[PDB]
Amino acid sequence: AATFFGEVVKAPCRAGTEDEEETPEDREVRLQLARKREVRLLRRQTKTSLVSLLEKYPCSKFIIAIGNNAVAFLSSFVMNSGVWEEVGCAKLWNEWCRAFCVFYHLKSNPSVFLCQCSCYVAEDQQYQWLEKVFGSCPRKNMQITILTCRHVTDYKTSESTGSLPSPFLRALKTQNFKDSACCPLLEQPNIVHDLPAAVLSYCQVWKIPAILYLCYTDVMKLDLITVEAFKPILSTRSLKGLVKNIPQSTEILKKLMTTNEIQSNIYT
Amino acid sequence: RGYSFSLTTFSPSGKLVQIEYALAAVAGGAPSVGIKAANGVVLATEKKQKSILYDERSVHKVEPITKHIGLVYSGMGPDYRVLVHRARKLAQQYYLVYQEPIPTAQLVQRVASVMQEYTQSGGVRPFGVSLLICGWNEGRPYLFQSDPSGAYFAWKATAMGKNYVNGKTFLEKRYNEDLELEDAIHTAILTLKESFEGQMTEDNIEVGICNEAGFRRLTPTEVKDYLAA
Amino acid sequence: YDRAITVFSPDGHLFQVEYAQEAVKKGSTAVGVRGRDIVVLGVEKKSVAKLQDERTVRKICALDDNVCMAFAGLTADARIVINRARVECQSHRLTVEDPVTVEYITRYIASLKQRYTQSNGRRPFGISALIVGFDFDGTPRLYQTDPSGTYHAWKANAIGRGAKSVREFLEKNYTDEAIETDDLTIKLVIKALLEVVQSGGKNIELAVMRRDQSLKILNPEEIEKYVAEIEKEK
Amino acid sequence: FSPYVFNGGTILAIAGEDFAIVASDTRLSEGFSIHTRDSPKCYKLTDKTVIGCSGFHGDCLTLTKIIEARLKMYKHSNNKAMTTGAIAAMLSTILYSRRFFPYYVYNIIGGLDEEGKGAVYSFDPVGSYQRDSFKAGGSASAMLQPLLDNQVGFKNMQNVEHVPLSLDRAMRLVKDVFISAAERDVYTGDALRICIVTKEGIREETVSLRKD
Amino acid sequence: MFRNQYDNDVTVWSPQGRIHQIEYAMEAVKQGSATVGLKSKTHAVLVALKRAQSELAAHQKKILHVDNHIGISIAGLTADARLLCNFMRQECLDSRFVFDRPLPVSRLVSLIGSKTQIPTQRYGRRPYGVGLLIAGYDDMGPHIFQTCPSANYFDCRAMSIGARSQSARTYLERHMSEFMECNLNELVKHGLRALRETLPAEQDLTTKNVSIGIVGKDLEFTIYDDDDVSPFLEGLEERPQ
Amino acid sequence: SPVTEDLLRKGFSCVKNELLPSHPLELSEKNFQLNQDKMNFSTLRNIQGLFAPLKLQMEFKAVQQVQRLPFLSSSNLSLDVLRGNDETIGFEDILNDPSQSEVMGEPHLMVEYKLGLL
Amino acid sequence: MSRGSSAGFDRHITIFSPEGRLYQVEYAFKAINQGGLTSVAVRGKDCAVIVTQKKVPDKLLDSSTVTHLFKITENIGCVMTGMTADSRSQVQRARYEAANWKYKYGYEIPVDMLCKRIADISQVYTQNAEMRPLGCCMILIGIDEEQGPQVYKCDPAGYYCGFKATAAGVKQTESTSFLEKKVKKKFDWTFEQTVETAITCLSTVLSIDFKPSEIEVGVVTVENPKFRILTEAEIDAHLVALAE
Amino acid sequence: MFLTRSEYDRGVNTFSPEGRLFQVEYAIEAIKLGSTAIGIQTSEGVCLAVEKRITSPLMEPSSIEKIVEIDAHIGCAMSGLIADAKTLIDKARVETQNHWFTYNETMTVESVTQAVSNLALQFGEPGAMSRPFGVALLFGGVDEKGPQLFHMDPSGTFVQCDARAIGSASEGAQSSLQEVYHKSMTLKEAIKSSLIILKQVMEEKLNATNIELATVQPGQNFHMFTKEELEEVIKD
Amino acid sequence: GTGYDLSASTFSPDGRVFQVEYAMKAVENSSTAIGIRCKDGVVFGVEKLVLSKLYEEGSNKRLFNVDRHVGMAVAGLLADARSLADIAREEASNFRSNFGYNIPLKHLADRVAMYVHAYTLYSAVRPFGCSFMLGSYSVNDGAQLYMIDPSGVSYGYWGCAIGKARQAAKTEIEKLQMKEMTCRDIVKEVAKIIYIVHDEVKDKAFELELSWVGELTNGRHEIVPKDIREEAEKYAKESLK
Repeated sequence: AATFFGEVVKAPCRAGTEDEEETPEDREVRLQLARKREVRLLRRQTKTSLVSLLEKYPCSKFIIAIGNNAVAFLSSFVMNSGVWEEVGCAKLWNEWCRAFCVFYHLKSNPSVFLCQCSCYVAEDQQYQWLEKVFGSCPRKNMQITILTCRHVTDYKTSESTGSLPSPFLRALKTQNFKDSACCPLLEQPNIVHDLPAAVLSYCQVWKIPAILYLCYTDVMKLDLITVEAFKPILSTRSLKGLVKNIPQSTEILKKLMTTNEIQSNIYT
Repeated sequence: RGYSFSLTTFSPSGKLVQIEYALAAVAGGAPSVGIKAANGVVLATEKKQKSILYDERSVHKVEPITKHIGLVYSGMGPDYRVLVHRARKLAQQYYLVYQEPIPTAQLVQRVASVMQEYTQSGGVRPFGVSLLICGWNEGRPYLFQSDPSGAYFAWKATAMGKNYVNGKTFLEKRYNEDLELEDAIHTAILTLKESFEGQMTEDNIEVGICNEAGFRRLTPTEVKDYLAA
Repeated sequence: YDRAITVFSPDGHLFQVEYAQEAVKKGSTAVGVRGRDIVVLGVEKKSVAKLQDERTVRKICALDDNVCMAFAGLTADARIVINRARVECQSHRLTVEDPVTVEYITRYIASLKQRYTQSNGRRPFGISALIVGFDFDGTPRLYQTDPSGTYHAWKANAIGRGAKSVREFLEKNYTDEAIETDDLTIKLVIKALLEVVQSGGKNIELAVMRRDQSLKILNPEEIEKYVAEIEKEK
Repeated sequence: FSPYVFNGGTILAIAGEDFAIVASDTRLSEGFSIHTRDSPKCYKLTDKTVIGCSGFHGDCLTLTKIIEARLKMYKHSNNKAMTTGAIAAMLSTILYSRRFFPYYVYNIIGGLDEEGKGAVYSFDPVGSYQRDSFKAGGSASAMLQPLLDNQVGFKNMQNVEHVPLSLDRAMRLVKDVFISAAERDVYTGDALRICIVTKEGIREETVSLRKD
Repeated sequence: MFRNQYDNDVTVWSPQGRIHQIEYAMEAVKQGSATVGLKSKTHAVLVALKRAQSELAAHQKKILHVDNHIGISIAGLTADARLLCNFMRQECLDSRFVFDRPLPVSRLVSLIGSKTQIPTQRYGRRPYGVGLLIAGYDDMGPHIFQTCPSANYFDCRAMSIGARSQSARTYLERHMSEFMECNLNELVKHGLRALRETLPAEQDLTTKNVSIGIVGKDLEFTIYDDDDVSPFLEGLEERPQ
Repeated sequence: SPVTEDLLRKGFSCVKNELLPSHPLELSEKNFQLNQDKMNFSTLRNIQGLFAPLKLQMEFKAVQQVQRLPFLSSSNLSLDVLRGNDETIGFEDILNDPSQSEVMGEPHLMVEYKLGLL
Repeated sequence: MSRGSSAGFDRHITIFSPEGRLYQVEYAFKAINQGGLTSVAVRGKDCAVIVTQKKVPDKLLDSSTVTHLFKITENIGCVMTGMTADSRSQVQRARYEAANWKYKYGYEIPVDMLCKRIADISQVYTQNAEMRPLGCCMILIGIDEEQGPQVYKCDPAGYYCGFKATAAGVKQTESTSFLEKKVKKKFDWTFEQTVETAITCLSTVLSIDFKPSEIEVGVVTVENPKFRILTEAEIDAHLVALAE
Repeated sequence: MFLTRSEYDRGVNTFSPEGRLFQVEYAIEAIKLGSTAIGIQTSEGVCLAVEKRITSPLMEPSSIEKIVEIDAHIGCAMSGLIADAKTLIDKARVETQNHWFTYNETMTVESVTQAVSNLALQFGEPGAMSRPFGVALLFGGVDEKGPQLFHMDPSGTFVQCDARAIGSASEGAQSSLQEVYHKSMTLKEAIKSSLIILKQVMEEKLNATNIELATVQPGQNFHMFTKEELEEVIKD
Repeated sequence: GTGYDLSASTFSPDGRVFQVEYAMKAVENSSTAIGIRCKDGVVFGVEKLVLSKLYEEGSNKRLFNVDRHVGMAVAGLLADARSLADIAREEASNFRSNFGYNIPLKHLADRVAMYVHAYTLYSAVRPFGCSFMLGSYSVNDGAQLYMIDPSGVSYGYWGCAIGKARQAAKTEIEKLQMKEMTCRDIVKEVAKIIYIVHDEVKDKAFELELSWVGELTNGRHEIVPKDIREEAEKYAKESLK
């Protein structure tokens, strides 16, 4: 704001037009920053580089979980119905992070490739991520399911946000989705951005089925109530035969939450 | 231009945008003329109170200081009364010590410094005003002009104010030194006539002389006599 | 996210300090190394400017009869810091009849530097010091300040632009043998400074300090003689 | 005008083996008249520390009201209770805070140490503590002390053994000494209050003394 | 989205008209742990909850101390909590030193609100982020006063400001009839049962996550912790369902 | 009455006689503008309301912080017509005029003391 | 102040225009008409009658506490026009200044000094980058023992002047033109003539009929220097005597 | 309907739609750019071990000292920025010595952690600060209650701990500590466990020139291990 | 005129001050309050929107007292209301401290109005958002009522209404004969008004707070006894068909 008395302060922009408009000595700094911030795939087989993930092999289901809550849900519920092997991960240097982006491969029928990536992708690396994960023109038979959690102070309504009920589930489905929805769709005034939006946009523009699931929780730290709230998801053809043991999975989820991850010491 | 809008920042060529803007503002004001002669000086100006609804008394332009210093503004009306009061206070402050009246030059330097002091600071606008002051010390007449930033000059026939370039061009071919006040007053009246947008009337001229008696201000009927003559 | 000192970045990286360090890494170089009983504080002059007089423009300032000083960076801020350090040294000597140790005065200078980094209305002092001198116990000492707040008891480090090369040269040659006698240290520091400079002797200044003999600059004739002696390499 | 006036009083303190005793007469007298006859001069501070404050009765109240507040501040801050070894230094600092406008008091501190042990401190109007064993003092001092010097710590006696003070002996001695010293002094008498304190709490005691 | 220019500071009014910083602070205070504030005719129990940074570390302090007849809880930012309890303690001590009576709650809470009202107006300052549940009995029965991030304090009978607590409010409202004539043990049982609703399913109250604190008629404000809280936490039935 | 809880910079001033006023016209001359302003503020606050002293004093504060740096003479052209001493020349400007100060301090020290950092 | 000065050629007081005009004070001049009023003050030869306008928004509001004609000294008035929240403060400031002058010099103030003091303390608000130029029209009234009755007007910028007749409000232009036309015809005046002239000017500018209780009148005369407000009876009598 | 770039991290006092004061969070995030440290609380005293990461061989090893005395029975391990930690240490020393002079007794570790945290709380609007202290401390010592080890983060708290790292790769130094802690093991094994844990983060090897073991015992005062003494334990 | 509505010291090309108008609008979204003066007294009434039953009577009230014979019925932001009440208390206290007797209503109202105006003149503090009523009584002067708008207005009203439900309240109050009535029927009229203008789709709980000062109480401000309040409540409830 006002650094000192009487200083003229420019009005902060909203659209983003504050950006301004080269000599060789400056010509390289940009490329150094770009190479540091560039995204590369480092599938941990032997310092590999890899061409795209879907080029070497096809698949039918590519469920992706983004966010710590979604990763916990997938690692707790659907892991004991078979054995999974790792195919690769990615490395990122966003200033907000670095915590992994490892994919999973089932030793059974390989149509399922559930992913876990809690890393926060920047606002520009997402397009490169899509380019290096899918490619340019994939098949027209895949089904994509995305599970994410957002803060409750995003839903807009006439009533008070605090007065709103417990965390709930909302869905956004593309045109090419014959299956019905298990929860009411998101209202018009609310929109979603970043990686789930990029995935949904790519799926919509390339004419392949997709489905989006959101959770408007009031707490961002991982817990049991919010992850348990994802129960009604396990009733659709997107993920039906991958669940085989509910109570032991609940017990192992309780044990994982018992680890008492480092919370925030700013509050009490 | 981002480098504008603030008087504490230099544009990347060497200048101060606010100072030049204030100079243009004081240029866009009311014409004034000052003539220095071997016997004395004359200061002539006109007022915007053309309508008869106004009054001749009360508000007035050429306010005397002490007995030998008289000024005239060519800028913003409500923005020089404080400066005039400060000038009178400084004159009295000098008079209590050094029991002899202020010479003109010290007063010019002090008022220039106090005016400049609102340039180098940050967060306050410069004064929009530029004033001539006339003195009479050591048997000599003195004339000076002050700028919004503050830089006194030993001017002789300045016609600063609105359309001052035409006044300067007209005066650069009439003054020839070795003159009395009688011809100087007529020359000043002609300079005002050159750019007035109308005819001079009995209540549009506020000439004031500073001969070796003091700072007598000409009475309206005396101004009528000179205007007729 | 770099427009005020008080603000941070999304990762940390207080940026005004880093920019001040970049500004410091632009002036003339400076070195220094201690021996058995000797200290050298050689620097180099960027431009000759024969019309200008070398008497007024100089870097090796005196802080006390046992503490000397050499900076690198903007001149005026360094002069202010040196003035304050002189005043503090005299005040400490008055308040306690004991010649001031190197560590105390260098800590005071570091604190004075660090104080101008706590409000977005005062820019930090961008300079770097090479405080070196003899304590009251006879142990040779050397230090190095830093614009932010830090200081280390270095041995033979260097500052200024192109300091990596001279630091590598010093670390690849510093041994106990080279610090035994007196003139060996001068030979070593001259060989170190000869790298970055184009031609030696023209724009190189030294300041030899001995045990309680006070600071003593070197005339150009002695510098030329030392360069000639060091030119006998085979 | 004179911002000082006398009010009398007397403080006696015996620090035995595992018991501290503080006792004091009770009479507010100034000039030549008597203001009251109850006027207790033995205030409690903690469960194991008692303060006796003689002297002018305009600061004897202010120090009492300040010490408890500072004790509460310390307890809230450090989450503990001040022992009798720190109150001495704290009160000395407070007293010396006004060395150019001295407090007109003569304070006596008695209490238990970290272990079961007697301990009685002693101050001066300017403020300087010093550990003691049987120190008394106040307005009518210089009479109480010599008898205790004769009795408690055997001095100028030969061919006599040493015996520790028993609790039954302490009250019997204190009552006798106050009765003996009440007659020959003017400011003492009226009612006597005893504040014997042990490792189970504080118990009071009141007896008659030269009824006036 | 027409709010970016009207929320960067606190001294600006939106076109609808509402200070957005106050609403943001009231939303922020919801980060912490639940704290029930029951009261009775003779005693005013104040049961709280404690989080855990890790299994190795120790828990935070949620039941501070003010004086012999008043004890506050805390919820939200732990930074301003101490900065405000200092003012609490100083005012209580001054009231005890100048006069000779305990400072009544009804004036203390008003003073706290008056102090917290200042920062919400002047520039360059931010509202506090505490959720105090000041409790204590002085002269006319125990009181339970709540404090909000905005300087708008409420009187109350029983509430659980803090973390996820709407279910706690519902439970506390359902059984808000017996709290007028019960002994200490029954009131504490009700408080713990009300707090148990906040805790997620398949989770019980251990000995290391409760901070029962009781102030009443003839006993000064005392905080209970560690194994000392076991006698109160004995019956508690067996499970919510 | 404070303990220590650089002597060359500030020294040679015994504690004895600052708590001992000089010739009785000392507290009425060292602090005169402050006392006059306090009296006027009290009068206005008593007779006109609580708004006037607050407004006027905060105006004083607003106008005070635009002068030159302390190590140079301050013109003080403003704040004077607002104070009311616009033409009240007296024994404050003709005797020991601060422009011709006989002794002068260091710039950095004076400005850092004016900021109150020390 | 930790909010800064808004960037722009007309968004703050201390920034000059490229041609050199203070746009903020011009907005202040435009701000008087926002409230919506009209005030006319005419001086004759021995009287200083002031007329104004009164508007009642509704019926519940009392008709005795909505006046726009305050009193400054024992024999000086004012017809404050514009935003009420700022005139209500300038009136108190002027009262305090008058009391201070009477205490410091021991006689009633000539109108010029009060006008100059108000103008200066209003101008000082147009330099610091923390102030707002409060929008009013400080019109004075009163008689003097050396020059007779006088009428002075002040503006938020700080430029005062001496007028023989003044109109202030939302209809300044046509009222000033009408007064200019009328003054040039006859020179002598009297109390009744001045009151009738003011009422006629107000009626011909507003072009509406005046109810007996719609306009208040405050006057000062040579025989009665004390500032007095005409009651309802006198105003009604003059209104019914007009045009008859 | 539209996406707009709104920033709330600029400004030390700005509340984000959901709380979580961003400036303090960034200050906490800034800690990881520093040096690792460790501290174990044991029934027979506490132990500390802080790395050094010497930039160049010419730098004198004892010039930089993360371990620093506070008193005869209290030691702490700074991390992150250096000058701010120096200021905090100076204030803590002044405070504890002043308290000793006033009340004439020894310090209690909580009674000094409270003081230093109260000093660090003054971030905000007078030599007052303007930014949060981007530092972290591991106070350690022994008192009447026994041996204690307090952790103080930049924002406002002094939560008690038994073994909690502070430097970079804190997750690796935390999971292993959770897996290895026993709450009853002897002091001798503490040194070995701490060294084994520290060996897992360094890119370099374990040599006696970049580790600063310094423990305090219930009987003895502060004892800083020397190179010769540490060589015996660094062999295994 | 968006763009110039960011600081008090900033005009608009039209001439209005936008922050002041925003503060004006920001008082609307609240409850409602009315106040009427009879021949020999005044009376007020506020629709207190009662929240969940966890609270009780004597909660956050809007019928403060300022002196032994004056009182307000503020309706707006509560923190600023409390600050203004404290300021008015201090003003009346100072006046009685040295000028004898008690402050006349007009002087106190003018002082408070000028103080609340003093903030909208500077770029350092936000303007107060709250309406403000200061009805009172005298022995010889009579019964007087005043209302103070947030910015500067200090007009004197026979009887008005402030808050959200204001236009309907004004229209209904217009049809009364409140110039020859007493203090035994204006209370019933106020109750019937507050129940004829009260929304129910967004408001659920009500609790009327009433107070009068007049010849019936010989110049003293206090809440009506519960019997009269209950009788007026019953009459108003039965009046709605």
